[PDB]
Amino acid sequence: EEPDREKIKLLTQATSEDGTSASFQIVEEDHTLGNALRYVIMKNPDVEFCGYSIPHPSENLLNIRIQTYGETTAVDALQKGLKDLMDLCDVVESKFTEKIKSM
Amino acid sequence: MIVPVRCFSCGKVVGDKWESYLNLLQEDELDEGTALSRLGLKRYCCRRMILTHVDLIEKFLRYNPLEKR
Amino acid sequence: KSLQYLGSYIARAKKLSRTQIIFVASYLTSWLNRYVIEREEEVDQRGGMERFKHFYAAFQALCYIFCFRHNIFRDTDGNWECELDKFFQRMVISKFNPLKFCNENVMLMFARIAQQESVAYCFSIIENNNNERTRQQFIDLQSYFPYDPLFLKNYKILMKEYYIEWS
Amino acid sequence: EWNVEKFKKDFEVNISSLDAREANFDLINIDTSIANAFRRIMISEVPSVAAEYVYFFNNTSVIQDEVLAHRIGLVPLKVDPDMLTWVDSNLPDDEKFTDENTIVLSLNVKCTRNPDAPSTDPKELYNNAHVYARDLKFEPQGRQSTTFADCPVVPADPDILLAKLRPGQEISLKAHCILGIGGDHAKFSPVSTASYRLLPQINILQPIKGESARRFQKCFPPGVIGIDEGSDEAYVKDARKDTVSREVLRYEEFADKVKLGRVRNHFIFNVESAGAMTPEEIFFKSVRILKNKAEYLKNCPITQ
Amino acid sequence: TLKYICAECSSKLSLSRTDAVRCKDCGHRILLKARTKRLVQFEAR
Repeated sequence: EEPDREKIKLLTQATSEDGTSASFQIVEEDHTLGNALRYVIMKNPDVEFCGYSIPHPSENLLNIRIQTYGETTAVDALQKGLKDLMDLCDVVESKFTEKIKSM
Repeated sequence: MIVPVRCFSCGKVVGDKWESYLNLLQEDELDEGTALSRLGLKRYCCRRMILTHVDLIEKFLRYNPLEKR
Repeated sequence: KSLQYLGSYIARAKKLSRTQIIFVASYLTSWLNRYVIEREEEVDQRGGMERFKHFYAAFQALCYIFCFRHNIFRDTDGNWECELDKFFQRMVISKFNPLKFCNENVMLMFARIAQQESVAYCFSIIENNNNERTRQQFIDLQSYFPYDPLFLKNYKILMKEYYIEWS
Repeated sequence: EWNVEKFKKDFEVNISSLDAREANFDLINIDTSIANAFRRIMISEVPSVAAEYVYFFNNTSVIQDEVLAHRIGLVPLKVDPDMLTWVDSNLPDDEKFTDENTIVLSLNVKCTRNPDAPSTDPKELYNNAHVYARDLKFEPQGRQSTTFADCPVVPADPDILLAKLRPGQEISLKAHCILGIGGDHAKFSPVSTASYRLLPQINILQPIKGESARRFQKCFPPGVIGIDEGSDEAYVKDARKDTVSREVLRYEEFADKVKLGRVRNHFIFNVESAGAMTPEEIFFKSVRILKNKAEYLKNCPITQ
Repeated sequence: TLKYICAECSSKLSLSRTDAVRCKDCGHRILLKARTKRLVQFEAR
């Protein structure tokens, strides 16, 4: 089993050991996932702050920040931000196949 | 030079329609815009590639360095 | 590095006395309990866990004594030197979690020995690291065991008499 | 309060028209952040087959080496992906093209003068003066004697004008192909125009019947406003027939009797095609690439 | 075979050494080189 640990990196120069405040540095990304992920995280009511910022468009990096009220870390809020965006891309597709077949 | 393959802004393949305006005026014998309307002519974000193109490759080919005369 | 040099020295040496082993670990438990009064309530102030780099590398090097030299510590009855199911069993559940900040390999060796030796029960707490889990050059010292076996085929013929293997 | 169950009960898709090139389907009650990303992926991230490395063994005509090398890469090849696989540039030249990663093309044309009498049609006047795209011939490399037998690699519009020649001249080449993202170069782009437009909404305030209603008809696209009489004065037929010209918002009579807005979740995707794939299928590729991009972060552990 | 091109009459004539730099089907002086089948490679960018 071979992990690919380039794609996530929690910047510990911005993360408290409370876990409720952290800062993820994604690589190989852009506005494509970022706004789409951030919209999903902002529906979890325990998320007090969530925004993305591309640092510079020349290199393909990505920084998002998540702050929570407590009782959920940034990582337990990041995964549910990704766990729903999986399902939200299936509710689109399954609704979409059912409309092709009626023509 | 020759007609570009792809529309620059939009991206539709435009190596297709360069050839119907003699026959629009010899076989169809119209005026300009009536012949500039029918045959699949649709978007003035790429309808330019009819009006705008020059096709300077015809002026080069008369300078063949490989044929007698 | 010296404590890292010291930790893989004892358990990778065939020819020592069986009381030279003790005084090293006697002092090395003495320092960790000279450590209790001062910096074991300074934890929760505004800082980092990298303040105590000197501590966890020592407790790593102390765990590597017990990993491949534990039966020497066995007395007549089966008790331990200064009750190592009270010394370690405090520092298993201390306010550092030194089970987390030492090396992952040698702490895995510890609970997969302390299960079959009944000194600690820290496999639960290593399992209890789910969501919470200058670092890259701090891994690299904790994996530098200086007394690994020699791969070269010719000089270990001399060192087949002075050295304990992975067995 | 948002939950993904609640997204499912008010998300709709209206596939209005679906052609083999240019599909046009509506959406309901999805946020713009998701709906741009579907536009975002269909241009960049859906991969496609394109010519990459062009080996000219002989180029003699007037169109130069590097120009015609550029045009062949633009040629949309009617071959579905998930037949090839990617290249991997961490290994040298003789290992980089296999039977599995590279459609191999070649083109050989010589022109010579045909005896004809004239003021002369330059097809009749020279043999093979036009080099169309349908002269690019697939060469089967490796195991490609039956795995591309049903679908030989055909340029999706075989009438692309690659070159013009004269007698004496020739172009003798060999062009490899590859599978790649559109985010690198603009020849891998699997779509002509991936676009969504946001549905206009027109709000009238007063009754604007009568003679005025005829000047509310004509200040729009014609299939938008319908008049009957003062009975059924001026109803909105189609808010989709109208695009935003705002011709009505420069008049005095309708300076305030009508307002214009956008329905801020009802998208109208238009998805044209590149000729390689059906347009509804590349929309299926986009909605799973984002799911391929969603799982892959979840399947990635946080080290430092 | 290495040959060249007469610029004037368009007749492909080769050139050995200790020879006139001339055409021989016409009588022309300035004379240009043709190409043969040789591998050159390009990116399609």
